[PDB]
Amino acid sequence: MRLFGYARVSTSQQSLDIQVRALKDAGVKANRIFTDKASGSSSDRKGLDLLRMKVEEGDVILVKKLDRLGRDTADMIQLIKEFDAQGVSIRFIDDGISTDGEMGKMVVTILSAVAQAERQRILERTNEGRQEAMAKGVVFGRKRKIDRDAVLNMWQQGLGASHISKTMNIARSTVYKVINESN
Amino acid sequence: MRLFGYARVSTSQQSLDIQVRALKDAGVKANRIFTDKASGSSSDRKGLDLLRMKVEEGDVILVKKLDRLGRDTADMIQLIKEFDAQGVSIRFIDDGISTDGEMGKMVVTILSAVAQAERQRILERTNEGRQEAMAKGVVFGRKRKIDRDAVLNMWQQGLGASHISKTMNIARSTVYKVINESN
DNA sequence: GCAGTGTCCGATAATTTATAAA
DNA sequence: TTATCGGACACTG
DNA sequence: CAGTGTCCGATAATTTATAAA
DNA sequence: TTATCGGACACTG
Repeated sequence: MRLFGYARVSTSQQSLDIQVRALKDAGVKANRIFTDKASGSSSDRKGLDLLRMKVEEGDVILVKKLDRLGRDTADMIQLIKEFDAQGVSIRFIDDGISTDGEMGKMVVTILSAVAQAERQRILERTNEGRQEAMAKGVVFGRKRKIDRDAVLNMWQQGLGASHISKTMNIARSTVYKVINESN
Repeated sequence: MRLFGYARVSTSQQSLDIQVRALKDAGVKANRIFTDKASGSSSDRKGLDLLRMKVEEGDVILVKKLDRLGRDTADMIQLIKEFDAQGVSIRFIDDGISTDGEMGKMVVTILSAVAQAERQRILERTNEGRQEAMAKGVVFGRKRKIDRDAVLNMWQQGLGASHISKTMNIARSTVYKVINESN
């Protein structure tokens, strides 16, 4: 049937070639193969997108390794679930992991699980660690740098908010805010 | 064959009983259940080291979920690899996953697929800055702390290495390292 | 003839680069 | 998360 | 209009964690 | 990856 191949790389066009050539080894059609660069689950999906819409059911997507499907293991899982529901099977060449055949159903269910767990593992640790950091008094956020004392002084000296901004090179909002926030 | 149970515990004993109860609700004999309070600090696992010994080929171990059988994915990988070769299988109740014979191999493959996959992704991304910045000239590594000037002075003053270390709380070796750096 | 002296590594330690959330 | 612009949305004058 | 002062969404800069070098 | 630490050898005063 229609066989497709997905590749992706951060910057290394070289690492991409290696994938693409390894993909062709099984799936010859380069028009079907869809590559990507500038990795990002926050915005990068373009190439994969052309793949999505072209891929009908009973199709096979060939990837080189798990680390080539999505930026975050989460993303990868999301796609796997996606294509699967549409009836498309993803087969990771090197890893020998496939989402079709008898294994299929279980492979995906295992995939989602091992991933399910790690997401918690890291979250738990972040929460746990942010708590202690907080208890210790660790201050989060942008370290104040505005010379709040200066803004206040000038203001006391009959100066105008506008001047305090124009000469200090800060926004009127922070100037008024500094004054207003203070006790 | 025997039906055994296992439970790694988060926090402590209080969280435990809930897991030990679920396994009883599953069917494990209330005395054929093994628990481990997640020590964290050291790699010991007393209850588990018992299970690993009472089990003989054919047995079955039941456990609530993947992250209740191991700490880090890598622990599960080999831990499972052990139970498998030994002919023992494990069932992750709330996951459907079972290392039943061949499956065992498939479960571990995923575990080591996602672990290196997630690893590669992260190294993939930082790789940009790691090389760019490195070439650029940013200084990498631990910030220097020992007062090298004072060190070399004492040395230039005729004071021996043993004195320098004692006097400024530095490691004697460091006295030498600092002395050799460019001198 | 008990601390000091160097030369050398294996442990910890600290930090950098990037991203995800917060 | 927290701090800082970046204007927009009024008002009195 | 243009001098204030107000309020808010959209950026910045940081902190925790991840992982490795 | 670079910094420091804590010791180890094999001697040296």
